[PDB]
Amino acid sequence: HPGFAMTVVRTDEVLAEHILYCSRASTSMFVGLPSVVRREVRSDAVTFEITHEIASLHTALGYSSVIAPAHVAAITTDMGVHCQDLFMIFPGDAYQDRQ
Amino acid sequence: ALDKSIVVNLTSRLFADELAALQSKIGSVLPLGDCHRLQNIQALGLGCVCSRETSPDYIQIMQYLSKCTLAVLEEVRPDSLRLTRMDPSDNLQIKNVYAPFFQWDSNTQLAVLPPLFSRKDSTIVLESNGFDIVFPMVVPQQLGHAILQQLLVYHIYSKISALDLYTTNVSFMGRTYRLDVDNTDPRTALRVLDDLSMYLCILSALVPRGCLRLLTALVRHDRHPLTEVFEGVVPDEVTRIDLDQLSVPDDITRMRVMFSYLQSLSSIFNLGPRLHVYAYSAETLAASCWYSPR
Amino acid sequence: KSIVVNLTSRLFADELAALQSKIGSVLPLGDCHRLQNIQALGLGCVCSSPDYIQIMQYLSKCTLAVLEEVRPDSLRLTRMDPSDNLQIKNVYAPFFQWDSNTQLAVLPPLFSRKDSTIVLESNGFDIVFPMVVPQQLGHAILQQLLVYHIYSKISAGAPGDVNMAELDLYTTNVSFMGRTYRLDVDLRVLDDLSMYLCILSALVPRGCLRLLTALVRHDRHPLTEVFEGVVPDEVTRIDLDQLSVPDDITRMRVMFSYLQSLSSIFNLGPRLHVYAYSAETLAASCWYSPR
Amino acid sequence: IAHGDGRRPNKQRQYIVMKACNKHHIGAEIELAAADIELLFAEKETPLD
Amino acid sequence: ENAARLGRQVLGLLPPPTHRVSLTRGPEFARGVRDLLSKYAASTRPTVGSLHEALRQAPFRQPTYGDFLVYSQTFSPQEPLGTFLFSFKQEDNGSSMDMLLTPTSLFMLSGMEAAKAPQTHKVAGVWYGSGSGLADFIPNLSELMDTGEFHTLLTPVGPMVQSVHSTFVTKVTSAMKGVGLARRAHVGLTLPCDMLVDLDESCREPAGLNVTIYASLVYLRVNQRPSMALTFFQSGKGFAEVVAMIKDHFTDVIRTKYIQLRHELYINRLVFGAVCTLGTVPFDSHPVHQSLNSLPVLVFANFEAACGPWTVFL
Repeated sequence: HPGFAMTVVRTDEVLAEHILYCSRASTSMFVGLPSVVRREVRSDAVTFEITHEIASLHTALGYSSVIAPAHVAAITTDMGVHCQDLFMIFPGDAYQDRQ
Repeated sequence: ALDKSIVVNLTSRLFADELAALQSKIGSVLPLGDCHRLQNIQALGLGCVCSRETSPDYIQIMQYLSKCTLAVLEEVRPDSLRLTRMDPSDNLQIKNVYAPFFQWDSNTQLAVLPPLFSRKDSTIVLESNGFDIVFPMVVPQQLGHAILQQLLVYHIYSKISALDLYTTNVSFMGRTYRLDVDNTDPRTALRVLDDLSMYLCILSALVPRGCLRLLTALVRHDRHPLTEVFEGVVPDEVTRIDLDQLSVPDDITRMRVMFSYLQSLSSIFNLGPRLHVYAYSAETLAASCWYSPR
Repeated sequence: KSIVVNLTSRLFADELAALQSKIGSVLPLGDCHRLQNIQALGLGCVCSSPDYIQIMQYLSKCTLAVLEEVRPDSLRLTRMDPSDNLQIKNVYAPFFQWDSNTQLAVLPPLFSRKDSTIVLESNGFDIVFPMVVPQQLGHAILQQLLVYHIYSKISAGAPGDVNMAELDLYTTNVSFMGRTYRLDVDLRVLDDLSMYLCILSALVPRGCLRLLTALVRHDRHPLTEVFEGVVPDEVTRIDLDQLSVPDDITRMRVMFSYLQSLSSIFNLGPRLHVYAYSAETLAASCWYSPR
Repeated sequence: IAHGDGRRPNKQRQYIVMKACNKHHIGAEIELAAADIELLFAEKETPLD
Repeated sequence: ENAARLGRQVLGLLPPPTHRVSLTRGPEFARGVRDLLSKYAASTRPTVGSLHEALRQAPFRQPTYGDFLVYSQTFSPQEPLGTFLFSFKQEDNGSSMDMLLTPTSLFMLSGMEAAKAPQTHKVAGVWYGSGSGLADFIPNLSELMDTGEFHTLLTPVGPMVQSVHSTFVTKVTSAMKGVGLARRAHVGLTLPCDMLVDLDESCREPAGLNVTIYASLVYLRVNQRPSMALTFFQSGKGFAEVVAMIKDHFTDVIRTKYIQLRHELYINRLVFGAVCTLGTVPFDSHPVHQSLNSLPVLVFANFEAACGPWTVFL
């Protein structure tokens, strides 16, 4: 046992389902007349392109929706035992010895 | 909008075996001859320059490939092949199909290469028509230059000798791949090497004296991550140029003239055209690149 | 072609007039859509210990844009298309006095920070401007500061070899278009080209005798007979027998890789062609051709 | 709250706040064959099978 | 009455309106989609009115003209329209002037031999009575050819569109991008047959979409003095071939150049040539031979101009 103790910091990813509450009539929506642009004109068939472009507006003075954690899904990170080896990051900082 | 479509009429109904091999190659870039709508099958693939009876010349195939117009396959019928073509600046959809698999992402480059790793994997035959469609392969530039690196090594040393782990294998990150250079014509691959020999005994004629000394203060004194090819033994020729003193107004010219012959080596390390990818979907392997020739 | 950069906290009065000057300027931008944050524009992902080639290769893989209006609550951009006519103001620090009918380039910043970046404290992210210099000056500004970075490493270990009175006479004075420019130098940007141009500096004399003696045959190209009489006498005495053959391969698979990645970073094309310029309004109309 | 009896309010404040609309892009693609477009619109207006 | 005639001309050149199909109402969606499909079906039939509607969709990009201002003794009044233009910008003049060098005026600065150029040597002398009015305005016609820095000063511009010549100041308008419209016809770039060297001629290569024109500026010695020689090339073989094909054209020059460099070596002497990329002619649009006064001049059509940086070759 060397005399000094030490601490260990591990990270961990978690897939988590969520619950999103929204309140009544919080955002007003708008609708533009969508435009049909034609493109890629083949003798066999035609392709159309429709853009619906829409502006949304937030209303009164506070946040109007609150997200939540919920039932947990599978854990991505191993929660295993592995340490970041400083030999691998910084080879430039090295001993004056060669062998 | 403008039309861009190249239908290829099959003069005989192709088989059910070789119809599945073409439909596996959907969304694959292949270079054809002329820029008009109805096209013959003998001007469809790359098989006009990559034969079976003659030795394929991988420089000459790749040299041929930056001349052509390039097209993207979209539908394989038993009677026809419909292909959209590639305007020199147009956002077009493309698919990752090719069998030595390599992961793509957004903001990458791509480059169209001859079938270097396996000729037999790319060539599928139409014995119901008498022609073989030879697909190229599209490869990112950090690997795409790396095959032209390893192929120019091969035509130097195999001419010295006339061994199969250093002169042929291409080292990608974590992988090594074997090149198919068994029966090749080298007559244009030595023409590129005869063009390197002019630039390489010019770059050696004006080496700056200060950069030679920065090696000798680093190859034996300290650790740098990529100097480890050089061991503590310095080359014997570096010290036999070290013998004269340093001089700044005789090294500004030895850097400016050395600057211009490094711009000239992009005529000798060229890939084909480029495919500026701006989006990618790994669930579909369907990118969407942005074409630019030269 | 409009990109809005939202700001969730309003600007200071000192940070407002710092950007009122740089009202026309070319800025890199990591994606080409509009709903992006303050952390997206500029070279802040790579410049804020910077390295040269990672920024030079980033500019060709990027979508540049032009400021048009600086308002308090937000900012406004303009996406710059391939071959698109514009109007760009010369505002870049330090000042280089562009000429009309030139070929402007875009370089990574390599001078001091107070000319390069604007320090923002309203949101805590400092934006980084690139170096927009004419092409013939921007390559003469770097074939000397890469020479100066070599001799500041020779004189750091062997200080008797480099005269400081003659090093700061030629390397920090650039003359272009009849005008001498003195450049400001205190270089951790160019600490990779100095380690690539020197790791390539020794393999070229070994490489040309290896490659002249391999290409000897009846079908030699005729010009290489003439380009043999340029290489010096000491290079023609290299013993290639002191190395092995499986070691001699790795002095080509590494050798040519510093002749491609070192060549394809100077032939990069985020350049733009100014066709009209006025020296007192500092405005310039141009068109931008990528690669 | 109204005045009086030891109750001192922070008398009626009025904001005037200017907020911004936020645009959104929605794309879609319709493919249509050229056969059905042409047979459903012919210059001879006789009926169809 | 005359103001109403212009109302019919502006409202006949407007772009077509984008179809606005409302996706929120029931019957308004049915009557808007029906006018997409009653209108594509009348843009597909081979009648003349369907072809009359098909050209209003105009996705045309435009040429960007540059207005130059040249002294009248460095630029002839007898210049063919479509001549290529360079810009020499060595220093900052006291006045806002510019030096534009046509390839028949850059023949007098270079002094390349008339055995190479038999026809553009008689022309370049009859327009320029001494050749001194050009050479007086460049004080370094020996130090820019020794060190190899003349190609760093030229910027390619484009073909000529308008030449308002006067006694002392000539106004020259070029076309730096696109096809240049005269000032109305489309001006194609005109090169002499003396300078243009084809590469596509041979004794089956792909018929690509496009063919490019390059400009090579090559350093050499004549009369044991520094000179140069500018030639033009035309091929669509991609950049790796043509640089290897230009080295085959100048095989006889390099072998007669380093006879003298085998004596002595300066590092100012090694740089040899530079290849630009001028523009792109479309495929198989053959140039039409013309004559001036008898000067064989190839005039192209639909030549849109580009601009490539001078890349060294040797």
